[PDB]
Formats: sequence, C-alpha cells, structure tokens
Amino acid sequence: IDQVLAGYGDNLIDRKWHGFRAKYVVLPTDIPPNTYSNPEEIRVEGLRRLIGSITRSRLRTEKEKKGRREEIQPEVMFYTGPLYNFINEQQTSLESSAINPILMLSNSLVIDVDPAGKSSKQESCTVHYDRVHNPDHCFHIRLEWLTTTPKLIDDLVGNWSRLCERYGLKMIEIPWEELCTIPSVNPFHSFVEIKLAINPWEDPEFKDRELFAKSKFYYHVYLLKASGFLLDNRASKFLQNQDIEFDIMYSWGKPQFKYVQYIHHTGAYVAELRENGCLFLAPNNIYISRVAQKVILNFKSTCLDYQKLRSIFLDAKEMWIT
Amino acid sequence: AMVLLMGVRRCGKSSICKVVFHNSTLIDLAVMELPGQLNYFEPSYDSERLFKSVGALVYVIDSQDEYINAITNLAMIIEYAYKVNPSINIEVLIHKVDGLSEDFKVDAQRDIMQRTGEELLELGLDGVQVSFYLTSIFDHSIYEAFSRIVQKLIPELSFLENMLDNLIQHSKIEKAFLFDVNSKIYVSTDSNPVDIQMYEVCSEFIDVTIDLFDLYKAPELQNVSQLANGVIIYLRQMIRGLALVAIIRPNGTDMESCLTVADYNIDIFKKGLEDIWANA
Ligand SMILES: Nc1nc2c(ncn2[C@@H]2O[C@H](COP(=O)(O)OP(=O)(O)O)[C@@H](O)[C@H]2O)c(=O)[nH]1
Repeated sequence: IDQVLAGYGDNLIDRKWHGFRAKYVVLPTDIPPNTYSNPEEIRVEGLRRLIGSITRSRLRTEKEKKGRREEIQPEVMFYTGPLYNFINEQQTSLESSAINPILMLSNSLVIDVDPAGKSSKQESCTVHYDRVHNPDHCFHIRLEWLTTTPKLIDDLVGNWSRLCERYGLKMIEIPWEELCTIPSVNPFHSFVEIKLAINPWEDPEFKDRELFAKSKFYYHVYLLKASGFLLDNRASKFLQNQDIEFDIMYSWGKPQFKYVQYIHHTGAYVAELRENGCLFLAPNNIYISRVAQKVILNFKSTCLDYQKLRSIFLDAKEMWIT
Repeated sequence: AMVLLMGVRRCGKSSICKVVFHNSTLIDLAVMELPGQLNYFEPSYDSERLFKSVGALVYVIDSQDEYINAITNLAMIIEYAYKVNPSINIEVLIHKVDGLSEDFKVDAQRDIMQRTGEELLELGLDGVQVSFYLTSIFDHSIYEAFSRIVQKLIPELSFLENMLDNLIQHSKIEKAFLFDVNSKIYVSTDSNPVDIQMYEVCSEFIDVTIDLFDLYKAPELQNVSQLANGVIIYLRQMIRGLALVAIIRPNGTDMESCLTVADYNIDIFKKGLEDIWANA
C-alpha cells in the first residue's frame, strides 16, 4: 500500500488487494426536448463528448501545465449483435485502426479530478473507457482510486451526468462485483432467484433443435428485451457461439463473471441469467440512495405468471417464424 | 436604463411587475415583459435594436417546475444577447422559493449556477458574468434583487455611497436609505450591511407616510417618527421620485437639537444632490 502510494505502482504484479472502485454505466433512455443541433446518432455524439471530456481532464505535470493542440480522442467503434461477431469480422485485409494475443477492450489514463485547487492535496483517479459500443449494449466507465476525496469525484460524476443529460442517455452506477455475490457481501441486500414458469428447452409448444443450435437462450434474451433490460456483460460466453483469437482482457483486469449480467434501462434493478435458465433479480441500492418498487414486482409477476410469460414466448416464436 | 423581463409562461413576471411597480435611468420605468416559450429563435428578426436598448436583461426561473429546459432557453438567449452588445448586465431570478428550506435553496442555486456555467462553456461564451438572486413575492427578496439590478445601472454609485457615509458619520445616523417613492427600491446606502429588519421597518415607514399623506389631500414630504427608546425615523423627499429615509439614534442627547442638526445636514445633502443629475 505504501509502495504504490509512493509512486512505485509499476511493479506489474497482480496484487491480492484492490483499492476503492466504482463502475458507471451509460444507458440510452430518452431524448431531451429541442437540442436538435435523429435519436440514434445524437447518442454517438454524446459518447464522443463524454470521451472528449474524460481525455481533456487528464492529469498533467507543471511543465505541460504552463505550456499551451492536444491529440484527438481515441475512436469508439460501433457494431450490431454480439461482440464476438465483430471480433470475427475483424479478419478483413484493410486498415489497421480497428480494435488494435490479448485484446485490450479499454484503455487507462490518470485524471485531474480537482482542477480549481479546492483541495490542498493532489487529486488523481484512474478511468477506463471501452473502445466498443452498441445501442443494445451498455457502456462501461470505471473509476479506481486509493486516497482521493470522495466529494470531488462525486461532483465530477455529476458533471459527467449533466453532460450526458444535455444529449440523451442516462449515466448510472452499479456494484463492481457480480450480482450473484451480493448475499456473500451484503446479507441485508434484497436478492431473489427466479425460476421462470415455462422452461423453453422442454416445452412442447416451444422447442426446436435448430433454434437452440443458433440461440440456446433466445427466449430468455427476448424476455429480458421485452421487459426493458440492457446487456451488461458484452464480452461473455453464454450468448454468442463463435471462436476467438485468444482470450480478451480488459484494461483493469480479467473479467471474472460467472453469468451474463443485465441492467434495467431505468437504472434501478439488475438482472442476471444463469446457465440452467434461472434468473437473478435485485435492485440497485446506490441509485435509489442517490436519488419505485412496483416495477421489479411486476417483472417478477411476468416471470412467474404462466399467461404473460406464455404471451411473451409466443411473440418470440412468432418473430422467429416470420 | 430599461430592464427587460424574460421568462416562460406562468413563471410570475406579471405578478412581480404588479407587486413591485404597482403595489429613463433611475426611476421605475414601465418595464417590458416578454413571454418566451420553447422554440427555434429566428436569426436577427429586427431584435438587435431592442436588445441594444435594454440596460440590463432579467430572467425569471420558476423553482417549483422543472428548469433544465429553462436554463437551456436562457443560454440560447444569452448566446445572442452577449454577441449583440458586450456591455449588458445579465441577471437571473430564482422565483417561488418561499416553501423551501435553506439547504434546499442553496443546493438549488448551486445546481442552477453550475448548469448555466456548463451550458455557457459549451456555447463558447467567455467573459460573461451572470448574477443569481433567490426571489419571492411574499418577502423582501424581490425588492433587494431589483435594488441590486437598479444599482448596477447607476454609474454614480460610489459618490452616493461616500455622500451617505459622510451624512451618517456627521449626524449620528444608524442607517440611512435613499429610497424611491414607488416600488420601495432603495437606491443607495452606506458601507454598513443592509439589515433586513431595518429595511422592512423603513419600507413600512414609506408605506405609512404615503398612505397618511394620501388620506388628507387637496389643501416636499417630511416625517419624524420617534420611538420609546429615543430612536427616531426621519423622512425627506429628494429630487424627483427619490426619498431619503434614515434611522438616527439620540445617544443620550437632546431630541430637538438632534432634529435641528439632522435637518440642516440633510438639507445640505439635498443641496449637494441638486448638483448631481442622479434624479430621474
Ligand atoms: N407562492 C408564490 N407564487 C407565485 C410567486 N410569483 C408568482 N406566483 C404564482 O404565479 C401565478 C401568476 O403567474 P403570472 O405572473 O400570471 O405568470 P406570467 O403571466 O407568465 O408572468 C400566481 O397564481 C401565483 O400563485 C411567488 O413569489 N410565490
């Protein structure tokens, strides 16, 4: 702790202890009135402005502080469908500025959280922002700090949220650890496991070997989509079915996620889909405390009522047929 | 110095105008209301002469309703207001804050200030300073906000401050206000802080004086009101609509001698005020 606090953090050894961490999730929710300056390309500009503000908030030495054009922001790249489809699509023999044997999905830099000299110390967090983004996949912004004041980072997050809300989107925060581990950390936390009423792998009304060869969890993903959820784990191995050019590693560490995670577009509840078709369901306490209980109960009712789940699965089968 | 009142519908501009100005440079002129709804602004629709004729622009934000779009429209207004004339003082009033706590009021003012600053940073405007005031009709806050707005448009402020400071230093005055006959908007004072209680006392003294004069008419306003502890409240009408109200403490002296020296000193001050064209 003293070694990394003295500036000797370049030891490049996976330490068993972690600093203070906070993960922030950008969710496309709603366009504000006016601000015309299409509801599908203005969010691209919003992410561009967020990345530009983050890279513009870079911590710089006094020699570069006294001096006076900075480099352009790194490009965020867009695609549709699973991430592994884009990774496989990268085989084309053209260009070199396209996701470029471990693949770093994010990049890290040190920021200057207190610019006005409010604090007598020096304030410096670490940010990580992804190099990929989809309208159907949530965006990850992370914040790692060890000794910073937990109020200047709060108004920095508020500034980022306001800069988002001028455009569309809605910045939200979720726990860094997996949803399945909250009972093993916070026993008072609300956490319910959902065994859905109709099992699509054995129901006579809903069964096809070709469909499960294409998409095994097609009905569950469509249920989560119709209930208003966004995929959190964009780099998981439970939805896509393709190969890879060795493992993918984030800029902060290896993704140790047991199951795929899903985030409600409101930002209030977190869902998690298991291997055996069971669903996890729990609210986001940080958003509730920073800023509403009938929606999660309604989602539990739709996952437990036979008729409504049957209607959603019938809609899924009708869309699959046509 | 014609001030322009701008805001969304049902924010309280007409009620503010009625309460203040119904109960040139310095007198309470007929101000201009302007209902600004959300829309796309037409580029230079002969509004340059209008905004060039405005001494200071005043914006009204309703704290009860959502105000992010109001701040966005305000930023759009400032975007051409500062471009047309770079000498316009811009004022923003946070109206309808009577039913809010002090902490909530301060947090709301800080949030509005941060949002306006960030939006002006996005639009690229620099060198512009916008003042913010927490105003409400039911109390003294709107009067003080309009007092600051009017004081920002009188170039002879420091000389009046020096004159009132000398008058108070040589007459044993506790606090002297240079009011105006209508709207109770005090124009100048001393370096002493403007006490809210004393300001309300002087304003109700103005109201009592004007009402009692209006009760007996059809046959230069002067009024001396002495309390039980010897503290007197003096009134003397200045040039045009200006009126001087002072609270003079006796400090264990003769009442009539204090009245005589205060009358002579205030007459000298009025003779000095005759030379400067601060009236109207
Ligand atoms: N409580 C309170 N209400 C106010 C205040 N100012 C205005 N209002 C309300 O605003 C309404 C009148 O708005 P109005 O002046 O006609 O809006 P405008 O025509 O767009 O300027 C009244 O019903 C008042 O209740 C205030 O300072 N306090």
